[PDB]
This record gives sequence, structure tokens and C-alpha cells, in this order.
Amino acid sequence: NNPAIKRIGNHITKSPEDKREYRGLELANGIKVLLISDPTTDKSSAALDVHIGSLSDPPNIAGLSHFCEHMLFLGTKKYPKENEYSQFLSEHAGSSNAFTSGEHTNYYFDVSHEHLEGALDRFAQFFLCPLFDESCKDREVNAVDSEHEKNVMNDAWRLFQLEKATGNPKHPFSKFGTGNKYTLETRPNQEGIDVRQELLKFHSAYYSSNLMAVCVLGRESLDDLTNLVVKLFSEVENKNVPLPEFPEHPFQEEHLKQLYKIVPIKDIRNLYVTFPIPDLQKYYKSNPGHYLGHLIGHEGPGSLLSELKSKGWVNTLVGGQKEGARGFMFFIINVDLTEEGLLHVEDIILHMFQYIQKLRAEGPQEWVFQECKDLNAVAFRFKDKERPRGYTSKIAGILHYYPLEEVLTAEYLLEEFRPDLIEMVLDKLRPENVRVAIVSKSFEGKTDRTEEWYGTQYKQEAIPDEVIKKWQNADLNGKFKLPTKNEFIPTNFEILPLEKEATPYPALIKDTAMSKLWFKQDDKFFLPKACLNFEFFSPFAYVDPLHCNMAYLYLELLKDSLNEYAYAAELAGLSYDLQNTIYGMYLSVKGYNDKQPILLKKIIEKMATFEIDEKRFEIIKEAYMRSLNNFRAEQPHQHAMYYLRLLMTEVAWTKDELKEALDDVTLPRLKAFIPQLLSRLHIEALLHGNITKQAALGIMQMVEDTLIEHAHTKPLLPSQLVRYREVQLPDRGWFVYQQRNEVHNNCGIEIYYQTDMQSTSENMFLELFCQIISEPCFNTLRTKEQLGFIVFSGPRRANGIQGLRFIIQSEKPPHYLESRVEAFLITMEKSIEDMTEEAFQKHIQALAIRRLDKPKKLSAECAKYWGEIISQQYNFDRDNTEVAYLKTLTKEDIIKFYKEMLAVDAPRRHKVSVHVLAREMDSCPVVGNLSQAPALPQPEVIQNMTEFKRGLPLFPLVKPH
Ligand SMILES: [Zn+2]
Repeated sequence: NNPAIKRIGNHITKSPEDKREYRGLELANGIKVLLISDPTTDKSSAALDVHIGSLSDPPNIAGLSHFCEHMLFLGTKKYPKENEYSQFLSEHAGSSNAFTSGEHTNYYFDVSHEHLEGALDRFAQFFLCPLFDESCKDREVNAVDSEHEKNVMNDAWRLFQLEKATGNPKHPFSKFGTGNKYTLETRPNQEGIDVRQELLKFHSAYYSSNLMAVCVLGRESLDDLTNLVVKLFSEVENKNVPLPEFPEHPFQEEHLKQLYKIVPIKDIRNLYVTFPIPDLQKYYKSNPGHYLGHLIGHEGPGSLLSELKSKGWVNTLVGGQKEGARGFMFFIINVDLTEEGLLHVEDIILHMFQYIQKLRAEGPQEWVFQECKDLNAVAFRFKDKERPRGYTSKIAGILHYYPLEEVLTAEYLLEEFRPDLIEMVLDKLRPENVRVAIVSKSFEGKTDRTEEWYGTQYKQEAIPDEVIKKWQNADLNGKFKLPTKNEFIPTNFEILPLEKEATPYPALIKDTAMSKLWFKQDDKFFLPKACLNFEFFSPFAYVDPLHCNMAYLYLELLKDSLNEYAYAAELAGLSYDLQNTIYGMYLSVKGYNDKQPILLKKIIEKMATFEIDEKRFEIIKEAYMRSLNNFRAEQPHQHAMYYLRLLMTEVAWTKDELKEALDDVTLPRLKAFIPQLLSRLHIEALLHGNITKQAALGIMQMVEDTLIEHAHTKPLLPSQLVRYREVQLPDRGWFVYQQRNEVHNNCGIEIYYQTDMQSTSENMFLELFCQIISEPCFNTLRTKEQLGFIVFSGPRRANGIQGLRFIIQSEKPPHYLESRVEAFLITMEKSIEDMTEEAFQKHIQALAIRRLDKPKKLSAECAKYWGEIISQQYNFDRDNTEVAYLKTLTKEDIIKFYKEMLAVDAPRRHKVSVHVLAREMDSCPVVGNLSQAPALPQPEVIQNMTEFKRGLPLFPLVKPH
């Protein structure tokens, strides 16, 4: 009845909570398709996943599939303009990205719901007739080179590639997926290769309809979505490509029983333990690898981690199955390492094998399976509604692995108890199949090997056969017990009836010296979940570097202490977040509401009566020291942002000040700090979800009463509720602050054009301008000018003040970067003068959709309110208000705003620039086809942050709504 469709699927199993409608189908050309209809969605979305990636890169052109991914965005026969795609999305409230894994290339976008077809049509052409334009290729190669550059000095990426380097060199696993200028341009030139043709060959070879899945989400009916997907995708050609497979493991015989000693960039201490395993993917109905992951990676009483931590050897552990590709997987057990732990690796691994032996001795446990199965069933039933773009991306990828009818449920619902598989996998976790990697600065100078792509310094040794034996004879350790029943498993899921006096926004339901309580019963999502957000104010968390250190250590020690007990809550979908802030403390509790009161109470009770284990204090202090030091290894652009925070905020302690003050933190001194901190507080809370007003008032009073009882807490004076201000820059001023990054060989720059206080009008001026310049900026400064991978523009908001910021990471020096941004600003003004009245209105419309986009899930809506509360603006109806005003703005208003605040000769330009110089750059000046960059004034070089701040006014704070 339709030659274009091979088959429609049966019912797609969904959560009964889920109001969205679904249809699976397979096209005649073999594209597997999931259609999602949500007539309420603000943004629509599509994604396509090709089952080809890096593992299929030609051996002579490393990174070609990743390069292909970049290239697809840059013009097709039907839509030749390099930025037609991104520009269209931008003008219609959409966004887009893509990634390349070993076996996948995944492309996705969202757009205003009214413009699905326009978006999707442009999108489809990626997979039909890409141009791979000659000039785009030459340019885009730098973006990829830049992508790789930032990864070079990153410890995760180095370990990632090092593993691949130390397996079978013949195996596709050993390939370099990212690529760079060398692999994508330099080497290929030297070798007579036309990469444009190679891109064409590759696309044509592997971009076969038979290796593709597509997911589309929109307001349209399932039938309309069907016609649409047929109309645009049934013309993709079926080239019948065999799906690549890797049945032989990249780790063979001679790759096992190997030790690797590795030098990190950061001062980190890690042990990596790895076993080769078969592909467990097909066993998705039982997840035997996850069963063992769940047990070996447990953190409750009796667990592997518990003992390792008690012995003061490790702080954290990750265990479980790790993805490989079709035909191979890994099982891992990874831990960080204390100083002591570094000298006891052999015992740690013994304990690991002892725990595994316990699992053998006990045999597989149906009740453990049953518990996971139940938790997963609940998780799936009450899953939060996803944002469309993440969802379509995810589904496109998993359409390759499960029957149509099962795509939604397959990763959640367990069906089979499989003691056989559990033992089969367990039988592979043996010392004769082990790989051990130690990462420590102590191997500095003691290595004899260098990994090609990153330069990673390492050494390789056979593990002594006697050590293997010691591990093989590991017997039972009395310290290791399986976890017992999980008491935190929720059973009460009733959604409370919507109260008579319920409101659309949070209501101030308690206003006392001790606490401000904001409250909202959920009127949208109707899942049995809640958010309990608390802000504790104390001047003593940030009075000086010492106290800041102490606030941090206190809360880290608290969390470390609670970890065992809290682990079960987390498995049961009840988690918490607890950290020190520049104003005191922040506590959030979220998840199923049923057992929250229990977790919260244990938290507050513990913090009010805390007793510190000295062993733990020393270990945590030491890790915190390294943590601070390790900032020197963050990326230039991150340093840039850091220095701006420091320059523009009234009060801010530097990482240098914090670490210098850290040696003065003694056990006696901390014990004294805690009661001090807790003795006077103000609390501002937002309780939001499946809870009544009486429950909310009840919870708030419980928190207070616990503090009063155990810590004697009294209220804080209203005048002690100190918010910090932002530095007020002089009209027509320009400051430059300059530092060097000693790890990375790239530059970073942040340029901040401060405007004025936040307000309806000032907000929308800035925001409209950012909307208009957003993609032109990416297009000019990255795509055309290829300055770097990281090119960013948009609003800066802090302390109630705002402005325009640019952030770039580049191999080019900041003074050069600077003039290009300035050049760009002028382009934008002409551009704004040149654009139609409609083109203007389209941008108003796009920002309007962006701002009005409704949160899909409780925590997202909660987050919007929390922003209103923590900023002390309390403007819960901001979106409607600000959009109404947005629609009033004319082209002329924006031109004036720019001329008055932003232009190079603007009367009220307030400019700060942070230059972060590359490792290899000695000094560097602060000032200096392509568009015209204007002449700039001499900047005032900031010599000292304190003096700079002392010499300027401070802005007012914003007035509450
Ligand atoms: Zn990329």
C-alpha cells in the first residue's frame, strides 16, 4: 500500500505517564525510523545516526569520519551556502551539533516547532548531496586541529588514546579518531591525496541508507510525520554496506598481565584495572555485566570501596562494564589513590580479587537482580520528560540495537534472570587476564616510551608471575559482604491532589528572622518527585581564605562521611548536592519524594553534630591541595574566565590565596570553625514538587529545629545578608589583564563590554543583540577566519550587572584575537543596518521562542525559580514580561544601544580584556579577504587586581521585584 515503507511497527511500549505518541517504521531503503508526536512541544527536533565512525577510518587518513561530520554542515547541492543550515536554525530558535564515536556518526538539531520541515529538508541534504566544498575543506581542517589541540593536555583524552596505543596495533581500536591538521591536510598533501575526493568516496561508501536510523519529534500527527519522513528520506540510496564487526579483541595474549606506569599532566594519582570481555550488548534483557558492575562498584557497608577507604588507600571507585564495539567490551575497576595507596597498589588489586572471589563463593543472587529490575521499572515509569534534541539524538543511536517496539524500554526493563551469564562474565575477571595502569607524577623521569598522538610519557612491564599467583590465591576477606536489602527503595507514589490555594509561581509562605520559605506544589509534571533547595547564609564561610578552605573541607568531610549511607538512596533515585558558597552553604535534595524527609534529616543532623575522622581530614586536605594546584592545567579560556570573575567581583579569594592559607588549616582549627559557622544562619529555601504546604512548612521547620537543637543556631541580622557588587567601569575606559598558561600551548581571551544594571529594558537590548550576532559570530570568527574551535559570544550576568562577552581559544595571540572581534563588531553594525524589517522581526521571534520554551521536567522549572531566588530578583513572571517588551523593540533601538554602549567610539563603552598567553610565549604586546579592524586606544594594563578594584566605583545591587 506504500512502496516507500517496508513496515510499520506495532505499539511502541512507553511509560503510561507519557503523553507523547509514537510510531516505529522501516523505510524501503532500510532506514529505521521513530516518530514522536507532542502537540505541546515548543521546539521540534530530528536526528540521524549513521552506523559508521572512526573505526572505519582509512588507515592512511586518521580522522576522516570526524572530518566528514564537520564538513556535512557546510553546504549541500540543494543548499550551497556554507552556513545556510546553521543560519536557518538560528533565525528559527534552533541549534545543532553532532558527534563521531568509533562506530557512529550522530547528527541532530532543534528548531521552533513551526519550522520542522524547513529544518529537516536542509538537514536531509547532508545525507544526499553534500558539497564538501574545496574552500570550506581548507578552512574547516583548522577547527578539527583546534579540537584536538585542546584535548592534547587533557589527562582523560591521553589515557583514552594510550589504552588504544597499547593493544594490538593491527586492530582498528588503535586508530586515532579525532584527526588534526597533520593527518587531515599535511600528510595527505605529501601523499598526493585529494581529501575532497576522499570525503566524497567515504560518504558515498558508508553513508548508506541501510546503516541509518532517524528520529523525528514535532507537533504534527503521526501520519503527517510519516509522510514528511518518507518525502525527505526515502531517496537516500541503499548501497548495502556490511555492518562492520570486530570479533577479535584488541587485547590478546601478549596484551594481558601488563603493568603501565604513566605520567599525568595534573597532579593526580589513579589506578586503572581492566579485563577484556565479550560483547554483552545482545544480553540486554539480563545485563550480566551491570549486575557485576552494581556489585563490584557498590559503596555501601561491606563493599570493596569501603575497605579500600578504611585502609586509607582510595577515596572513590568506579566499576562495571565499559563499551568497546561490536564484538568486544571491557570490564573495569578504577580508583583514585592516596599517597599511601600509591605504595600499596598490589594489595589494592588483591582486595579487588578477594571481593570477586566473594562473588564466586556466593553465586549469583536473584534478589539483587529483582531489586535492580524493580528500581529500573520505577525509573522508567516515572522518567522525566526529555528535551527533544537530546531525546531524538539518543533514540536515533539506539534504533540500531533494539526492535522498534522496544526502543523506549530496552535500556530500562530487565526480563531475564541469568545466573549462567553472570558466572560466564565473572569467570573472565581473573588475574591472568588483567591489565594494570598506574598514573602518578612519581613516574616523572622514569619512563621510556612516548605515545605518538598526545606525547604521553609511560613505561610498560610484564606483571611478575609471582604477583599474578598471589592474586590467584586470594581467599575470602571477612570485611566483604554483599549489600543487604535497599531500605531507600520508594513505595509511595501517590500524586497529592492539587490544593485549593495552589499558585502558578512559588509563594513566600514563611518570612522570619531565621528563614524565608518559597513553596510550590507541582501543577505541571505529576510525577512523585520533589526538589528541596536550601541556601544557608553565613559571613563565616567566606570571611577570609582560611574560612573558605574550612567551609570546603567541612562539607567535603561531611559528604565523605555520609557516602556509605547515602549510596543506597542514590540507587533508589534520591540524591543530594551539598557545597560551600561565597555566601555560606547550598544544599539540594531531589528525587522521589517518599523518602526525602529521611535523607534530609540525616544530612542536617550530621552537619549539626559532625565529628571528624583525622585520617580522613589529612587525606581530603591533601587532595584539596592538589585540586587547587591543578588549576594551572585548565584550558586558557577557562583561566580567562577565572581572571575576569576575580577582577569584576567585589570580594574574591584567588586559588593562590586559598592554597597558601591551606597549610594553616589544622584539625583543632576546623573543629572550632564548624560550631562557629552554624551558630548564626539565615535560610532561604524553595520546596517544589509532589508536596503539600503543611509538608513544606514541616520540612523547613524540621531543618531549623535540628540546627537549633544541636548547634544552638540563632537568626542572622538583615544587614548581615551581604551580596557582592560588580566593579563599575569608567565611560570610554579599557583595561587589559594579562597572564600566562604554563601547561597549554594555546592562547585564551575574554573580552567584556560591560553595559548596565539588569532590568527589563537593558536585558532585552543586550539579548536581542546577542541573538542577532550569535551565529554570524560563530560563522565569521570560526568558520571563515578559523581562529579556533572555541568561539563564543553572548550575555554576561553577574552580581546584577551585565554586558557582552566574547571568549576564544586560539593559537593566534590575544592582541590579534582582539582586533578580529573589533572588526567583527563593525561588520555586525553594517549588517544590522542592511537587514530587512522582517529579518529583524524573525530575530525577535526567535529570542521570544527561546525565552518562552517551557521546562519539560520538575528540576528544570525548579531551576528557573531558584535563579530568581538566588539572584534576589524574585521575578517569576520575567519571561512573559520581558518577551512582551522585546516585541516593542525596533531596528533603531538596537542601533542606538550599540552606538551608545558597544561601538569602538561609544560614549559609554566599558571594556575589559583578559589575555592568557600560551606556554611558549615569552612576553607579548597588548595592542597591534579579511574585514577592516579599527584603530584601538592604548589600554591601561592592570598590574594588581586589588588596586584596580580599589580605584573604581562599585555598582548598586538590583532591587527585588
Ligand atoms: Zn569535532
